[PDB]
Amino acid sequence: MELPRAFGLLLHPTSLPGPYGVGVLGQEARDFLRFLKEAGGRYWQVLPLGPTGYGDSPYQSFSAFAGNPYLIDLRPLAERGYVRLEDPGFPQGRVDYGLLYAWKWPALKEAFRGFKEKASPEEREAFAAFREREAWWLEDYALFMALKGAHGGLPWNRWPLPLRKREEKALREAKSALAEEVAFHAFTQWLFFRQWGALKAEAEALGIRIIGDMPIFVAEDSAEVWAHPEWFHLDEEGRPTVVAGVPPDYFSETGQRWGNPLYRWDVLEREGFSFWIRRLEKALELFHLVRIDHFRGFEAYWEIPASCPTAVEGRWVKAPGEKLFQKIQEVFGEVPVLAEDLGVITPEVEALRDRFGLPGMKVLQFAFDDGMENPFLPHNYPAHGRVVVYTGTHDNDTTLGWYRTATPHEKAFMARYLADWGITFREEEEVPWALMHLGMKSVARLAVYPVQDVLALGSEARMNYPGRPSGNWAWRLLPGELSPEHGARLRAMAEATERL
Ligand SMILES: [Cl-]
Ligand SMILES: [Hg+2]
Repeated sequence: MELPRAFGLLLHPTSLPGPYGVGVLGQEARDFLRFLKEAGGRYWQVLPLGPTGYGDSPYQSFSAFAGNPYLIDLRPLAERGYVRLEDPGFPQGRVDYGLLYAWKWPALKEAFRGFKEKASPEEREAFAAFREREAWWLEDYALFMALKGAHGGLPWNRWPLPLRKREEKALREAKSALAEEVAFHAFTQWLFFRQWGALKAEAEALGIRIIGDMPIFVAEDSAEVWAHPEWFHLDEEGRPTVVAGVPPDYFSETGQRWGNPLYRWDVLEREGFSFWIRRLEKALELFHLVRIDHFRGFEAYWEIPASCPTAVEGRWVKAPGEKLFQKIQEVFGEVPVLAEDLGVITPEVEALRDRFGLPGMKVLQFAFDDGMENPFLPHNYPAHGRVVVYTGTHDNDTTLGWYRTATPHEKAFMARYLADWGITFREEEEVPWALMHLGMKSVARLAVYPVQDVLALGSEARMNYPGRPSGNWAWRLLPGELSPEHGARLRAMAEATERL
């Protein structure tokens, strides 16, 4: 794909400032887009937007199609008198998922009662129309969530057999018996996509394109795995016989075991990869470009025996990436995908990536731990510049935090390299800005930076720490923290690098 020479910012919606414990798709989101436009930015990147479970991770959703109910702005509903909102004492600059869980779900249920009581016939018909439209995934999702409250939050593969194996009868009775709870979940979905649709229109009016994110593998306990067990490696009991992960490296002698269920690609191939065509169809309705996590998994993936706690006993299994993307290109006539090609990737992966003109990634935090041959250093970027450069991703520490823990060699080499590119700095707080400048001077078409670096915040603002048991996906901006001055700095930098 032909990307214009520009820049953008990375910011998950939950991180937006505002009342009631979590960023939502409302005024503050619109204010952020306005800020981005004022700063001359043309891209906004977010993480997966579906419903989360234990861990609060956007990469382990109960559904690959649903929207996250925690992102719904309740104020518009409160204005129509559907609900009353109170602040139980939400913390500052961070999401407390426990309080959020305890307060938002009851509020959403309350709003639905208000709706069924005061909603106008128009709204009621719009809601009904929405349900008929998204039926292909919404019926399974809503019933899925409803059945969870009927079975103590148990995963689907632990529900009674009739429900687990989706016997037509059991499902008919369930929907009828839980009809009001099922309508509740579809209601949360209706408000989500409605509010995201309005926000997307606002971005487009401001000349901003949204970069979405989707994990290559879905979660084990999700509506789509429950409704299509045939597409995954499960046993007759609905349990994964194998799970996703990566082989042992110079870092993790045990490798990584993510636990995600694996696709039966052969089965998917015969069905024209319908599941994936649907994932892309939905993504294209929410974003302008979509990045796919662990992209190498389309060429080959590490298969791990589900019984094992580690990854040491796995094996590489080839996947039909070439056929999949040929299909994607057929249906959509374009592959608006950004490949997350970090880590160990082979020439086969590169060929698949460049074959469909998919942009790769470059992370500056990883460019100074070696020599000048480091592929993350700007002078080694491909001539066509079809890549996106970041200071750091959502999985890395903020750039300031990274610098404070960096090795003397990385720090000295980074200082010399920058100087070689005409960039200079005096204090640590300026390192994030120095690196953003380096990325903007590069040949990379897009430079996207996490808001934490624009603010030059430390490790306390890290979004996700792979391995750390808690405190992830919680950071939030404070009201007014992102000032117009910050915007003017970004604008001037973009202006000096032909990215305006
Ligand atoms: Cl991630
Ligand atoms: Hg990941």
